[PDB]
Amino acid sequence: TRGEVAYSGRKIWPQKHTGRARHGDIGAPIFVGGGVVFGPKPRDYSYTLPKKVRKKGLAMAVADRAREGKLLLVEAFAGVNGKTKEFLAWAKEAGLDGSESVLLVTGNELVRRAARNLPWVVTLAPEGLNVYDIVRTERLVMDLDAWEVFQNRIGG
Amino acid sequence: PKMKTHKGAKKRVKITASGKVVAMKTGKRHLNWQKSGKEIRQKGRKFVLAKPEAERIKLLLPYE
Amino acid sequence: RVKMHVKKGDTVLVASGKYKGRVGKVKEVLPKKYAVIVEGVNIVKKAVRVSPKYPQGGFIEKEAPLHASKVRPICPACGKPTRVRKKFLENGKKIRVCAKCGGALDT
RNA sequence: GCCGACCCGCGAGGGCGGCUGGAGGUAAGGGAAGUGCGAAUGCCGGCAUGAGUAACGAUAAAGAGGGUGAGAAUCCCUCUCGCCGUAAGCCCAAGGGUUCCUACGCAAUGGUCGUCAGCGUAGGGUUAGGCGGGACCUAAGGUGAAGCCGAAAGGCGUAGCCGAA
RNA sequence: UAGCGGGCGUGGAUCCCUGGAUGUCCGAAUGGGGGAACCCGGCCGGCGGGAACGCCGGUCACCGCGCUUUUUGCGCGGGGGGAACCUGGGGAACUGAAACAUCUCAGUACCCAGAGGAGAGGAAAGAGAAAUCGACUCCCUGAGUAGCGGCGAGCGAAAGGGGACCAGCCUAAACCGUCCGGCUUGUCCGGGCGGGGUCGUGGGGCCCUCGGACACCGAAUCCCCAGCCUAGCCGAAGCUGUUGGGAAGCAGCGCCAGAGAGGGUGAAAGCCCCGUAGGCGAAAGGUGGGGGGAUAGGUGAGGGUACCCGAGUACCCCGUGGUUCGUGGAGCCAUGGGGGAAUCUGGGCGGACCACCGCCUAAGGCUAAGUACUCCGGGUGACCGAUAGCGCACCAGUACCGUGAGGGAAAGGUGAAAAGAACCCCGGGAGGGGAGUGAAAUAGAGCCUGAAACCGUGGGCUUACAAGCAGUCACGGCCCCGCAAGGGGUUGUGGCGUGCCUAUUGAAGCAUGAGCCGGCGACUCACGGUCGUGGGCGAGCUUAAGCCGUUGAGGCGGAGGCGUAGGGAAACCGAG
Repeated sequence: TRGEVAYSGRKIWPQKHTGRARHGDIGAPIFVGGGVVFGPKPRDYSYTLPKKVRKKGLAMAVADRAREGKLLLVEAFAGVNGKTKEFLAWAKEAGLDGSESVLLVTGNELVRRAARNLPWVVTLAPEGLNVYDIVRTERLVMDLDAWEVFQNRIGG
Repeated sequence: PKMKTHKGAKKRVKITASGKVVAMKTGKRHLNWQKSGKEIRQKGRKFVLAKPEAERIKLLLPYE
Repeated sequence: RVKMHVKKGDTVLVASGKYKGRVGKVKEVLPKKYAVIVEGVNIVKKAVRVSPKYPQGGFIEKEAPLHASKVRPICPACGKPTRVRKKFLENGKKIRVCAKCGGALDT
């Protein structure tokens, strides 16, 4: 701001017998780098969201996908090993082309890795769910680990 | 952040369990002598209202 | 330290912009500014006609500095990425299924 | 950005076209704000207004000839002319630090010009056993071992010490 | 920073990474001077044919500590630097209650000195009412309650409890020897030493009965190993056609992936390149109880005693300050002064005090953690983008300004690479004119864009009978677009026509600011309530810190707050 200027409190002008305007110390927003006023700061955008309604949304989100019928929870996979070929062939198994999205859901280190580089395979897993993620994406790939995750998440 | 909440007002007022700003009469001490029980019983209590709503914004947090 | 590009000092092929699709001579590497040149940008430079080092009419040039990431490795095969190898005596870099890199001096 | 005699909105504005320009842009659905100028004798910036006008810095003054160079009353070489001489001549202390000296140079600075410099680029120059100051002296004064005192800082301060035209 | 130039690299160079030499003089400066980089010497060696001059190397400051026969010294340390974070001796005023002296900013700036990656504190002479808790810092909440006040503005506890974190040992005095001086040689005044012991259910000293012990707690102490920091290393996968100066683009076919993070490349690239995901490494200097060892050390009953158990202290009174506490019944507690004990029958609180009753051990110390801050470093952004962002994107804490203190700036762009325009023409050059060059030469050397203000060239149109907020309306004349009708704009004739903004009951005003034009430019942030509302739950709604988790990843966590009953000053009653 206008007080934390790398200058001083020097009131150079008098007030009376001068010429042009009337000013205190150089530090004022009426000049150059002279501190601005009320603007941008390294602040904090944050607040609270009641679990109930919040988790309503959680359920509701996957529920909205459960309102279009775009999900699947495979047990064991053909692409268990974190290599691309097998996982793609298995994507052909489940019925997945090459222009979609993979908020997958599922919890398997192997799976997440191979599916991390593959372009349209943004990959999501369950210990940290997200409803933004499902709205923007589309494929609850699943193990019931993530579904059982849903259960104790929205229990009530 | 945490503000004062003023206890002068609190130490001389009492709203009616909602927001109807109500209290005590004004004008004792320097009367008496020349009168009777008339204004005596009548000094008892008071109503208070209208601008005491602004006064109701004055007090704030505690309610009480 | 930290100038480990992908070039050394011999011969390689070209895919640039000026004359994209040629090949590189001995390849004078100078400097660490990624400037590289073989016979590439053979334009024409001035230089005054003065009697000293210059003829009565000074107006000629040849090879001229150029960008480094404009070329690709090769070997007795075609021209593929150079993957390195421990010779357990020295250390060079073979080629996809095939071979040669610095293997002209007992490598 | 430029230009517009075309399209759209009651409007701020939105679209299309060509030239300039050469590597970005960012819908619809949303959102986060240094966000909208024309003034504040605004901060700044650029540039005009008077304006070919007042002035070229003490009313002691130049002339020619010749020379140089693209360019001369403006520099220079000699003939000629006036002004000072308690100073307007010479020195020292002071201060300024290459300004010096020379070859060249005018784009600046010079209150025009300038081949000229006191400016410029580069080189080259400042010699002490005797001058002058330091390997000698103190004065006012200061610092300061000691000492007195101050909450802190430090004040006060003997012997000593730096100290001068 | 180009160069001349003459030299070094697979008998392995620049180079970074490590240690060491070098480290001249100034600099707390330090022999001693002293105006900052100069000068003067006592001393040991060295050099000059070297005594007389000079340098080379060695030395030479002050305060605080123990030994040193007071001796000379020997060993020790010391000062001065520092952005903010912490502690202390003192210490303002601006302002604020719209006045002003108490109350306020404020113990904030300031001065000095100190201390450390932490500081500070810490084992209860504690809370305060639980006959209950159980060392210290931070947080949240208790609660803005309690409580203070020209009862004015305003100032603000802790206990509670839920979290971050958890660490515990000694002294003095008693007491037992031992060494040294004195001396009223005493069975003595003390002190240099060692063991003795540390208490709040009171402990122990010492003396006697138990049996008093290998083991046992094991360090904050020493010793290591794994692991971290300052050079590096492997690295998935593409080939052709094409517009062009350049393709990566659009197309064909093929591939890569623990790698689609980004940057480069003449442009927009997973597949060309540093690298990414992942995986891997150190001789040198430093880091580490995590695993471990050992070491320092620390662990047991009872009788009698009765020795001690912190002295100008505790305690009283006057002058004090903190604590929410302003003179209040003021308690505790920190101390200017005067006064002045005790040894567990010892003494500090429970808000004067008395009583009771609980609480509790002073007047001698120490202790990691958690906590804070940000110059330097990495991380990384609904952060800015050459008047912004630091005043500094560049030879900026620099040009310039004050005697100095101090004030302090303005300022980024050719290309992809200089290929930076050779040869020639006007000139004295400066600048141009042909060239070459590159896609591009209004990309040509201050070189992306290049508005307007402001200054100019030709030409198309008007204006010399004219009275003016210069504009607008009808018409016409002219020049150029339009096939048509139309239209540009030039402005002769007439109808009309009292500047912009401020301040005013009221202005074109001779009450005011403005040269023009360009830009930076002013209603905001966490929370605190209030009305509304779009939603959730609805007699129920909701978490704080903080914890597992994230590589832009969620979840959790009942401490606490409120709504449900109000009312009485209270005691208390109670839909009364």
